[PDB]
Amino acid sequence: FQHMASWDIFCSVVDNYGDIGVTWRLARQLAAEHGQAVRLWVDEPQAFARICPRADPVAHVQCLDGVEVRAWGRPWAPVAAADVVIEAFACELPEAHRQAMRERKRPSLWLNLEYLSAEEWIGSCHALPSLQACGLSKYFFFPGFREPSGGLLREAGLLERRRRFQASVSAQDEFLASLGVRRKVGERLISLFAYENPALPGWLEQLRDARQPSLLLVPEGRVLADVADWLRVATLAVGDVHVRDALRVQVLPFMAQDDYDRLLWCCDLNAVRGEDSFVRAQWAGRPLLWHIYRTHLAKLEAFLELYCAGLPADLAENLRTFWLAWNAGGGLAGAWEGLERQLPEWRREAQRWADEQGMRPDLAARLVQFYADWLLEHHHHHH
Ligand SMILES: Cc1cn([C@H]2C[C@H](O)[C@@H](COP(=O)(O)OP(=O)(O)O)O2)c(=O)[nH]c1=O
Repeated sequence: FQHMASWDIFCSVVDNYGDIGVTWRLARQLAAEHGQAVRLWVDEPQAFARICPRADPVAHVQCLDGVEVRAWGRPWAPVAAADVVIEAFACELPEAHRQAMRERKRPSLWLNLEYLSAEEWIGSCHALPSLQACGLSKYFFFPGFREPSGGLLREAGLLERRRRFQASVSAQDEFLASLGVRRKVGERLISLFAYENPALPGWLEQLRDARQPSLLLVPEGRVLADVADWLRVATLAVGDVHVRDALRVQVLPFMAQDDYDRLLWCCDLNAVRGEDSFVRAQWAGRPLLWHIYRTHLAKLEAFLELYCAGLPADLAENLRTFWLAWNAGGGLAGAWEGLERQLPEWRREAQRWADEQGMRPDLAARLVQFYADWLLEHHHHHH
């Protein structure tokens, strides 16, 4: 015997990949690490196929890594509701599903999974119940970088695996070779995952004109047209390499989520965006550059306050200036010169940040614990 609860996770893909990226990561961890029964409902199967190449985008139901991945139909096909229903990022549940949740002898626990924020105020709202009209309550679940919050997604054993990988030159060289990448001695490795960014050509010129060489690895995506314009090339295809003095640019394929982790683990600096890659870059224990797509400023400044609190003043000031300019479309010159000379110290601090965050109970564990305490309380039992 083993305790098993069922989970419905609802995901509406509006733009980009992090909403399915985060809910898929969570779904897989609930199934694989906690032995839960998980249904992940996705309204756009093509997005899911991008982050999970094993998936069949035309199938209405399929089982991947123990998760039952199901197409969110229009119109909605009525099904029974799980023990827990997660409404990710306020995507709005099907009406018939709310009826099914309330008809159960034990009504479904209804959670709203929120976007991640370092803003202090989310602590006052984490786990807040909200009575709905139908008589069910939902609970807001706010991931966060400090307590109280719902924590951060982090797989069992992740940092131990990351440390072993980064300690093995051969493991890194083998992984990079599988992408067609061969680092040169003394060449700094930078990954670029961003939105369209008018600050990019100014940074590329600084990488081109530097004393030390850089290899810029660009998974296919938005920013590639911007890079192609800066390179003055009409086409940029997977596998293409272009050299501009101290800067080498190489186009990567858009790879599976786990392979993208390994890329982040190889690089000396990871430019990332959104929500999931933002956190994966932190688990990589390496310098990072975060692109939020434009009321984004509150989240950016709040994270900088927390992330910079442990850095030396000069590193903190250059990091903040660069990140703000990176998200404001220009003004990177003085920031990058000063920031580049501090990358070794920043790397040591990034490792410490990852280790400290790694001591906090991870988000999936907190979610499973939330259900356990809620269930016991629902039956007026001790804990
Ligand atoms: C660059 C890249 C990202 N990803 C994944 C990482 C993340 O889970 C997802 C991107 O989500 P995220 O980082 O939150 O940003 P956005 O919402 O703007 O897309 O895409 C891959 O699976 N392969 C890749 O090659």
